[PDB]
Amino acid sequence: DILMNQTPLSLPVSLGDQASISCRSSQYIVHRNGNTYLEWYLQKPGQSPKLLIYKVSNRFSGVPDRFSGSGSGTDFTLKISRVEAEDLGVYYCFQGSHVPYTFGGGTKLELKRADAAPTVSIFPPSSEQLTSGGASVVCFLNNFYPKDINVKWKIDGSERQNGVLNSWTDQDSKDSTYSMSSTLTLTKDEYERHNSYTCEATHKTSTSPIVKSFNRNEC
Amino acid sequence: QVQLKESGPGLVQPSQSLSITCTVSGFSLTTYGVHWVRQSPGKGLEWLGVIWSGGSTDYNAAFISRLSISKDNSKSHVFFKMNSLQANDTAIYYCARMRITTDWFAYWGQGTLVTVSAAKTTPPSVYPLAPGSAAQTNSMVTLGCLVKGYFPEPVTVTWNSGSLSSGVHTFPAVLQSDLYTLSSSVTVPSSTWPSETVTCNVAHPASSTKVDKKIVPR
Ligand SMILES: *[C@@H]1O[C@H](CO[C@@H]2O[C@@H](C)[C@@H](O)[C@@H](O)[C@@H]2O)[C@@H](O[C@@H]2O[C@H](CO)[C@@H](O[C@@H]3O[C@H](CO[C@H]4O[C@H](CO)[C@@H](O)[C@H](O)[C@@H]4O)[C@@H](O)[C@H](O)[C@@H]3O)[C@H](O)[C@H]2NC(C)=O)[C@H](O)[C@H]1NC(C)=O
Repeated sequence: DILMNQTPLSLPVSLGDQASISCRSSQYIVHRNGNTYLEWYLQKPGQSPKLLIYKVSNRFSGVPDRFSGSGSGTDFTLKISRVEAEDLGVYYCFQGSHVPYTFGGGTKLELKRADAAPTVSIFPPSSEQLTSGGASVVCFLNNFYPKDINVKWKIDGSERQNGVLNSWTDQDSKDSTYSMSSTLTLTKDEYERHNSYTCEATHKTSTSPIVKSFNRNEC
Repeated sequence: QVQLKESGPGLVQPSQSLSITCTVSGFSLTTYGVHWVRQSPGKGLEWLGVIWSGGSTDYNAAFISRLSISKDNSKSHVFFKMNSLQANDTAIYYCARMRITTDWFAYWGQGTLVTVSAAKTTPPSVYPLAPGSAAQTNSMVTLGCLVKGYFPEPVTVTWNSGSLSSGVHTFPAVLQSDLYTLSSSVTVPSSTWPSETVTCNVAHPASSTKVDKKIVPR
C-alpha cells in the first residue's frame, strides 16, 4: 500500500497566522483518466470529514480562498493564508490513484496559548469502593499547555505500570488548555500491601516532575 | 442537495456481522461510485472499499475475505456488509463520495459508530473522590466522581444538577475489561466545601439509572 506521511502531527497556531501542512506519498501519485486524485479533508470534532481540496489544487464549493492546495508526484501541501477559528480541527490528505486508497495520519490544527502547568490532585480509594474489594487511585492533571504530558505512578518508591488507565480531554474551547485523568486500579488486598502512593507528572513547564502523593497509613 | 444517510447497528457481538445501509439523495448511483471508510483512534482513517457506478467493486486487501459492498440503484441504496467482527473492528463507519471531479456533488454519510462487544447492559458503580485526610487545603479545592463498570456508553455527569457548570472536566470513557469507566472533576473555592454541598449526578439511560453521590470529607 501507498503510505501517506503527513507532517506536522500537530500545528499550534494563533489566529491570523499562515499555516502549512505537508503530505508525502511513498510513490508517485499518477493520473487516472487524466485526473490526479489527491484530496484534503478537514474534520471537526463530532462531525464527518468535509472536502476542502480536490484534484490537488481545486477548491471545493463553499471553501474560501484562504485555503490552497499544491504539489505533484510525491510531495503535496495544504496552505491556509490566515487562520480563523472555524479552520481548527484535523486535516487529512487522501490519494485515490493507487488501490487500496489511503489517508495521511492527520494534522491537528490547534490554538496556541501561554504554557501552563497542570494542576495535579490525587485521590485515595473511597470506602464504598473498598467495601466491594476494589481499590482505584485517581489522579487529575488539569488545565495544562502544551498537550504533551507524561504521568508515572510510584508505589513505595517503585514505578508501577499495570492497572493504569489514562484519559485525555480535547482542547478547551475557552481557555485552550488540556486536561487528563490517570487511574490506578488494584485489589483491596494489594492496595493494603503498600503505604505510599505517588502520581508524577512530567511536563515541559518544569524540568522537575509535579509530584502528588499520600500515605495509606495517615488517611 | 447531496446527502448520505446511514442506518445500522451501534453494537455488534464478537464474530457476528455488521450491516449498514447508505441511502443516497441528490445524485444517482448509476453515475457515481460510493466508498466506505472507517475511523478509529488507533488507525486514523482507513479506506475499506468502493462500489463503482457500473457495479463492480474494489476492496482493501486486508478485508477481501469478509467484506462485501452492493447496491440497489433504483432505491438509491448502498449496502455495506462485513463478517466476523472483533474488538479491533470498533470504529465509526462512513459511506462517502471520494475521488472527486466536480465542485458540488460530493458528500459523506453522517457516520455509524460501531462497538463490537458481548458485554450486557450494566449500570455504573459511582464513587466519590474527596481529598485525602492529610491533603493540604489550597485556595481552590478539586473534587471528583468515579463512574465505574458500566455498559454501554454513554453516561452523563452533572454537578449539583445544572448548578455547577464552570470548572468541570468530564473525561472520555475507556474500556476496562468488558466495561467502561470514566471520571469527572470539579474545582470549587475551598471556603465553600464542605460547608456548601457538592453532589455529582450520574445518568445511564441504557440501564435507566440515575445516581446522585454527595462528596463528603473523609
Ligand atoms: C484484529 O484482531 C483480529 C482478531 O484478533 C482477536 O484478538 C487477538 C488478540 C486474538 O485473541 C485473536 O484470537 C482474536 O481473534 C486479528 O486476527 C487474528 O490475528 C492473530 C495473529 O496476530 C491470529 O493468531 C493466530 O491464531 C491461530 C488460530 O487459527 C485458528 O484456530 C482457532 C481455533 O480455536 C480459531 O480461533 C481461528 O479462527 C482459526 O480457526 C493460531 O494458529 C496462531 O498460532 C495464532 O495465534 C488469529 O488467527 C486471528 N484471529 C481471528 C479471530 O481472526 C487481527 O489480525 C487484528 N488486526 C489488527 C489490525 O491488529
